[PDB]
Amino acid sequence: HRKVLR
Amino acid sequence: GAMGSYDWLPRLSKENFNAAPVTCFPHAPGCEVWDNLGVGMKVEVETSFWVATILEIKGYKALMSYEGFDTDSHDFWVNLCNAEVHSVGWCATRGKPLIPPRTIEHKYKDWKDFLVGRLSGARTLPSNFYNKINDSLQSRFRLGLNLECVDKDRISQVRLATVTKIVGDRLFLRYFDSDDGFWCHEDSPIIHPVGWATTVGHNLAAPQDYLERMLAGREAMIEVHEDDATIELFKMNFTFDEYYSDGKTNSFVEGMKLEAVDPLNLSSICPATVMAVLKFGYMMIRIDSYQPDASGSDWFCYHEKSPCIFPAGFCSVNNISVTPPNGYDSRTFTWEGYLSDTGAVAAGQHLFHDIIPDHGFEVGMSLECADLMDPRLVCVATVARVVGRLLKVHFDGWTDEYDQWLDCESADIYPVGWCVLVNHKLEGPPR
Ligand SMILES: OC[C@H]1O[C@@](CO)(O[C@H]2O[C@H](CO)[C@@H](O)[C@H](O)[C@H]2O)[C@@H](O)[C@@H]1O
Ligand SMILES: OC[C@H]1O[C@@](CO)(O[C@H]2O[C@H](CO)[C@@H](O)[C@H](O)[C@H]2O)[C@@H](O)[C@@H]1O
Repeated sequence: HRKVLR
Repeated sequence: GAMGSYDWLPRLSKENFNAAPVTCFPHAPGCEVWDNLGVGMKVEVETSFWVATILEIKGYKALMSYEGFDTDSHDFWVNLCNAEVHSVGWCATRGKPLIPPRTIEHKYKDWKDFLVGRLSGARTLPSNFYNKINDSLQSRFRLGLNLECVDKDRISQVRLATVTKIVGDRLFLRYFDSDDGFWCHEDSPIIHPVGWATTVGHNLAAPQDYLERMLAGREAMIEVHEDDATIELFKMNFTFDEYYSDGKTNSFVEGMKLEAVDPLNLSSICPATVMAVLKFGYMMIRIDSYQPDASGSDWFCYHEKSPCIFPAGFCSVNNISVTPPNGYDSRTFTWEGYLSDTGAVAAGQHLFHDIIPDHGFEVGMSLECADLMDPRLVCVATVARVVGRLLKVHFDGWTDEYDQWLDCESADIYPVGWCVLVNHKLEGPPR
């Protein structure tokens, strides 16, 4: 991951 | 879906929001039929209906205005290609009521005259507008098909996979030995039909029976299975004729230096090297910015005609900042210095495909873009740069390191409104 859940 | 989505609406309604027309995206649903739409057409909207005018088309979104409204007060945006919108005449043919919205009832006791007056010699939606939309809305693939797909763990090889999910022409590909895989569009250059790897001479990872099947298709005859994704389902920028019938278009030889979009980092264009020339124009490329390590393993396959490979100097001339070779320095790096160091030769301009399609994209245009680093995400994005055929797309409200160099005809970019049409979660700027 780098982008967290949004 | 279950978790919600971003809505373009707050942005839609400002006169600085420029969207790429649907026309720009050859893979987008309704792409062809779309340029038949016009910024003046009348339309039946809303168990009761009324006629409205399209004042504005931004991507898939249309600004509607009801008849007999003095002001823009009640103007509303719709997803033209999936709202409850019909062509003028729809109500009359079905026996549906045309009733004036509450705000304007008082204007007349009877409304046939007013409307007839407004509808005479007026344009509506193209001939079979929604049928055309629904046709393109379908995938060439179906659930359960096996294909050969670039191994995300070993990009120098393809791995037997299965179409497990489909949302709007984007496929999920699950590898055979695994519950891992990735999303990619139907049209993307990194998925291939069964038999592709052994045809082309690309590396393959697959079950024994399948390895035997492919080998026993090349010593003798191809045995096709009911779940094979075959050539006809795939988009190719060429045909095999060109290689076996007419004199081969093949021109890259092993050792030639060039520049290429880093398949592992789309914000980077680097010097690369042709490492193995395969059949039918495919070749293994090594991105020279990597640590000297990729020995077979991190080589990547680009077809000679790919719009992601460029002559040496391409970044230089086009004022793109190049990612230098490993051990080199951006302030210092020079192709002429690099070539004299490596004693290598650079592929000539003539070897590259140089057609600039009339794509229509321009700087500042809003669009939706798959995040290739995480392709389950489709995100709010802007055209940051248009370099002839090539686009730098930036994800609104992210840093520049998330930027992607994509071709103008990439199947990873979509008109604003795509997500809601196709029913896919849309990521907005992060907060
Ligand atoms: O550029 C591919 C793009 O073209 C479309 C437009 O209608 O369809 C054509 O291309 C497909 C890929 O080769 C073909 O299979 C299809 O028969 C042809 O009409 C889109 O479907 C596609 O995204
Ligand atoms: O799920 C994407 C995932 O795959 C990686 C493997 O390192 O890259 C592969 O898949 C991407 C999109 O599916 C492409 O960007 C790339 O060309 C392919 O090698 C990861 O970087 C990414 O997280």
